[PDB]
Amino acid sequence: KQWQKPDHKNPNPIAFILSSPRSGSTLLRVMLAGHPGLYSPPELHLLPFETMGDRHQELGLSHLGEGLQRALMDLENLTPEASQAKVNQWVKANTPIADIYAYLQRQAEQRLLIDKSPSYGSDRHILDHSEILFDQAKYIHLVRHPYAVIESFTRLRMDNPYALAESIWRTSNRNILDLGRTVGADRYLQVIYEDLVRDPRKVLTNICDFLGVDFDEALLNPYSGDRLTDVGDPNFLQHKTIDPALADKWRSITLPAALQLDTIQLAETFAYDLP
Ligand SMILES: Nc1ncnc2c1ncn2[C@@H]1O[C@H](COP(=O)(O)O)[C@@H](OP(=O)(O)O)[C@H]1O
Repeated sequence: KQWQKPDHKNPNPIAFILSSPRSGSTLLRVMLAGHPGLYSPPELHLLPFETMGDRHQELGLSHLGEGLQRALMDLENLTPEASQAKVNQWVKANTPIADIYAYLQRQAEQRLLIDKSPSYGSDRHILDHSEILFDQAKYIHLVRHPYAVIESFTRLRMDNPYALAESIWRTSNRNILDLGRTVGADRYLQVIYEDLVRDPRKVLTNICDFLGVDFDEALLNPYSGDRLTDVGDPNFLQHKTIDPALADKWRSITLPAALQLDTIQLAETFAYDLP
């Protein structure tokens, strides 16, 4: 299904946090929400759709995409009912997704809008929509150890569930890597979850340099103030700090069978060790 090419591409900066699910993407986006020069809301889920009509047809009842309501409430001092009504009106008007991004960029004012998604990378065609819509999109590719993702995906009953979890990690990571190769290092940055949790100050400083903002201490305190956490990780609020022990989860795990040959090659590209 071909993407509608806008009359004029969006020249305004935007950034995405792309990863496989269960990779610390909620932690990273919540860390980023503390920065005063960035706007990092819960999952907008806009990129896979052409218009708000397609989005409504595909999503429907599902709670996925409710982050757009939360964003609007926060950006405009709206109630849930008033937020939903703004969404319902866009739906009725079959409002192009290109317009929703330009709207949020406007409502974010000077702040750099960050669209975090653990599912956009599952389909190369979804990722292709960004290069069609934007001139200056930046991509943060957050990567986690395949064993840690598989174990976590298994536990959460997100679904052989082990083969599907491996497939999703591999598919996403390969698609995001391929996107990164097409755009410059100027518009793509790999972030290793294991490095983020062991030294968040060093990693978040690199992310800030990439996004063109200064480092702010609030980045290190995801559990303080309103960061719009009230989808994403359902267990997120079960932690007190940036937990470095969660990185070493891949060490106490033995999967029912060996990883596939291309899953191994891809994991080696990110310097991971596989026993
Ligand atoms: N405060 C924190 N510190 C370190 N890691 C965290 C964290 N909060 C969540 N995570 C990691 O992020 C994972 C979820 O990633 P995503 O947000 O992309 O779904 C969690 O999976 P588990 O709760 O299964 O361990 C957890 O390992």
